[PDB]
Amino acid sequence: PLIVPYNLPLPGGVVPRMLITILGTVKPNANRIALDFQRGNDVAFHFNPRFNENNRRVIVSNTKLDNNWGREERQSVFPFESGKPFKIQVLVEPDHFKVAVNDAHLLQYNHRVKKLNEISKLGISGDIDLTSASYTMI
Ligand SMILES: OC[C@H]1O[C@@H](O[C@H]2[C@H](O)[C@@H](O)[C@H](O)O[C@@H]2CO)[C@H](O)[C@@H](O)[C@H]1O
Ligand SMILES: [Cl-]
Ligand SMILES: [Cl-]
Ligand SMILES: [Cl-]
Repeated sequence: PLIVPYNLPLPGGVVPRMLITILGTVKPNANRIALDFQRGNDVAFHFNPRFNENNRRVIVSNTKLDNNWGREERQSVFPFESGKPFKIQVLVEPDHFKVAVNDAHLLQYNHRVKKLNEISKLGISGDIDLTSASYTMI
């Protein structure tokens, strides 16, 4: 598999109709996964499945500006399974990131970082075997 943490450059930043596809397998006894869409040191979109927060499974989404985390957005619909293969699809739309897991819509995350062309890398980390990380224009 690919080395984790993995940096996927996004040349010239994100743009509407850009589709990012991550394929991997969750480790057995996973604690977390993280996708970090970055604008320099800022994190425009942090997508963070948590397998055991107070014995609950939750996805936390947030933005980091000037080294400070913002207001969390929490999704209790939790499509990831310890030990099992997954597909994350992130479609950039004009006003949000649109996330599907295993071909099922999961959540939208409204753009807080407005300079889309400056969000020029994606960090992939946490308790996975990473199979592939790629992008295409639809
Ligand atoms: O918000 C994303 C960010 O969360 C940090 O953890 C938070 C935690 O979610 C919150 O419940 C607590 O009150 O504050 C913690 C510290 O900000 C994680 O440390 C970080 O990695 C992100 O995932
Ligand atoms: Cl914020
Ligand atoms: Cl901005
Ligand atoms: Cl690619």
